[PDB]
Amino acid sequence: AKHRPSVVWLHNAECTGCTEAAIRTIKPYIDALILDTISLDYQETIMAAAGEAAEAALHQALEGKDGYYLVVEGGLPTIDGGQWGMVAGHPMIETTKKAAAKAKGIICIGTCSAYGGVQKAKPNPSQAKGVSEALGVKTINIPGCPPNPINFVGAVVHVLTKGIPDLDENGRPKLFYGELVHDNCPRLPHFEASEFAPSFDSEEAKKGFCLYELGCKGPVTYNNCPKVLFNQVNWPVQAGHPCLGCSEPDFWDTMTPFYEQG
Amino acid sequence: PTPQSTFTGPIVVDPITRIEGHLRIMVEVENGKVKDAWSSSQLFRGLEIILKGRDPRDAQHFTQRACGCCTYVHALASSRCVDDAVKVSIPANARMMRNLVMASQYLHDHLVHFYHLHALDWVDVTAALKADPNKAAKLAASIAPARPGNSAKALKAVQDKLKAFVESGQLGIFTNAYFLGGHKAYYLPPEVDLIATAHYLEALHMQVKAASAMAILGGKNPHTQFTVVGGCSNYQGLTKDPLANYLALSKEVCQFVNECYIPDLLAVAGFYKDWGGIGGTSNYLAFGEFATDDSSPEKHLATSQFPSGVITGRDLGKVDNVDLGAIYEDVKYSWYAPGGDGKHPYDGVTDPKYTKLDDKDHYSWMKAPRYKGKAMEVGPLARTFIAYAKGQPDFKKVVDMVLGKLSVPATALHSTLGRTAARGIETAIVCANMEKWIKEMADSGAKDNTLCAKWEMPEESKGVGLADAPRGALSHWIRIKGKKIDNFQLVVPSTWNLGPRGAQGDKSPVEEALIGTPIADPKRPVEILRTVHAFDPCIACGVH
Ligand code: SF4
Ligand code: SF4
Ligand code: FCO
Ligand code: F3S
Ligand SMILES: [Mg+2]
Ligand SMILES: [Mg+2]
Ligand code: NI
Repeated sequence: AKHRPSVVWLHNAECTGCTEAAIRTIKPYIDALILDTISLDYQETIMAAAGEAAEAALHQALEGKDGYYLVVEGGLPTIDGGQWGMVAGHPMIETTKKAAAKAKGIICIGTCSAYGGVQKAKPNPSQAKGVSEALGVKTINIPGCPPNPINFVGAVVHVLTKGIPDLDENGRPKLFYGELVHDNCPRLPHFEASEFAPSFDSEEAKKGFCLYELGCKGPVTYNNCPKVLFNQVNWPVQAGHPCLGCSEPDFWDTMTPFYEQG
Repeated sequence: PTPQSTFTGPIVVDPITRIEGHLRIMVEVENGKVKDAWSSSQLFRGLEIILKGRDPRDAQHFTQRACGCCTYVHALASSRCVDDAVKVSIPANARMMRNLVMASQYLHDHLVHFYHLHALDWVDVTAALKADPNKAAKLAASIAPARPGNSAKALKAVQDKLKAFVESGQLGIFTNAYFLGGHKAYYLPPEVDLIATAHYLEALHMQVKAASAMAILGGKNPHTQFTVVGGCSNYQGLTKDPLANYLALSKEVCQFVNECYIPDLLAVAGFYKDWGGIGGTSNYLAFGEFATDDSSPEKHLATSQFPSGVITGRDLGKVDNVDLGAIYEDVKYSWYAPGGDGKHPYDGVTDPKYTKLDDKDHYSWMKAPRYKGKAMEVGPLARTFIAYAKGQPDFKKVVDMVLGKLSVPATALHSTLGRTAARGIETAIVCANMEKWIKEMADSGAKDNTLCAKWEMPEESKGVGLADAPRGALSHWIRIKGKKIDNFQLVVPSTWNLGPRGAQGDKSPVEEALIGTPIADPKRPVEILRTVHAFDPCIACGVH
């Protein structure tokens, strides 16, 4: 029996859509990943143990002799000593700090753990922070709301096998986030010809004209969506809807109003 | 008899795993049975606060992130709510597309819940290693349609994979499972454990297909991106090839629901018949879903094919109409400022104020939604009782099949067993309707591909968006002023089910359901998990 590398996965201030995205993986599927490639040693959404049995599983993984990698989903609520986000009676910021200390590497799955995410959007009532900010350490960011499983599983496999991938200024692997959404968009020839839909009901919209006039953030958003698709079938612009910019830091405040460019 | 210890004392389970979000359950146990209970939600994010002052068009994008398990549903509720507020009636094609996406979501959500969240409370996975795969195949052949996945060869393959994994000493997600070393509350033969484990693995693959179907119409899963004020954006979703692919994937998923999910559910139910007497509540509410007329919330309530209604005191003889004016939320036992009790959601207030862990006066970040003062269970069991009571012919037929197969009266459905069974029942019925709904939209779209209506943002207005999401009655309520969000309030099905006590100190549905729970082993309180999980809790949804 060859030892599989240990992965500890934490959920903080999150919607679980990142965990859901992760299990949409098909190269490999999630069962093959966790039976053959990694040892997923703590994962609240799917683990059998609950309560103190689950907390013990976490502590056993953190003390494992072969070490472990840390995946973090969700931002960290810091108001009131971190008490607005707790697990097993401990503030999320305290547990994440402890788990991060000994980690062989830290992967932030999603815009919330990478950058703060939806709970950090103004006026940020919980004083939410991204993981790097909260902990004061570099993180490998896999953003998107949620990221493509291709990007997250690809990053995980890359870290385990090849090394830490080249990151951009926002911590994102260039393998997946190196190109603008817009540069790979099938509607680009419409953009180039100034062929824009003025509304969703318009004939231009029906003909699949560019969505820039309807707020599309593709030209300022780094992600691989048109190249790889979601669920092997679609992506938002193909479904007739502008890109929200959801892999960009603080997009909730920098990319709104979503249906305009102003 | 049902295994029961003599334990007297407190039990706390935190984290509750195999749910969405962060839940602490506290119970008091006397002589092996739960005598009192508290449902304590442990994270606040504050989407309603965040939404203030923003463009109403943006709401659906923020509210969709209330939760990624019931992805879509909040974008739908927000779109319905803004539609109501601007007084736009969406085109027929957009009603059809939105409802199909909801259907696809029910199929994905329920399948993942039963196999990946709930089944580990009932199935001892390590006992599957003791099974004779020849005997398992024989049993599978008698209890379910013939399929190659159920052959001795296929079940032996699963067992060998499982054995290699367990023998590695790295048990991963099964580490410190409540079933390790055996447990009196786990009743299944090893053969049944093996069959269920084989399907758990297959379900991991099938849910990918369910999401792909959903994405053909929704743009991507999780977090769809095809809805707009006044309808949908996805013209491609009305066309021939995409719809053929959608139908093909939906049929594969439905085949799995009918071959694996329903037969596994019934098999499990048959061994745990005692759970038909544990975990019951009394009041049920639904706003309905799958409406033929979505031009207004009134028409939604009236024309929902999974009908709307209110049941009180288990009285199936009296289904009342939903009074939207009678809904309010309390905060007396919640982490919000005193002063906020009794608010209708158009007047809703979200003023967070934490005290301390386990404060019996304030112990949850969920508000307490009440209906003329009563707590209401929402979700598949609510929908099933309401539909059955109204004589909805699909629900009548499927419910009677289940009751016949289990040899139990309908009154046994007011329980955790019933709550679990109802989730399967309605999944089979969604499946039965998929092709009709797809053909309807295929034809409507061929006719005229209008998908979005024209509309104008009013200076001042209000509106409500209703939906029955996989977990139950969901409503979003907006006040618009100066063409911006002045108030935006979510009241979510897990808020109804898993919220704390209301202003009169009256337990929520989960807190009531937990009373009387036997505890065979206080160190490994699987029975608490069984009932909590039967509600399919979503704490990110419930608190937002
Ligand atoms: S990044 Fe988006 S999908 Fe992931 S946890 Fe945050 S809100 Fe949910
Ligand atoms: S639809 Fe968006 S990403 Fe595509 S060409 Fe237009 S602006 Fe660029
Ligand atoms: N289903 C679902 Fe999520 C919850 N509770 C919503 O709405
Ligand atoms: S909204 Fe996000 S999922 Fe891709 S198309 Fe835009 S970066
Ligand atoms: Mg152990
Ligand atoms: Mg609310
Ligand atoms: Ni959900």
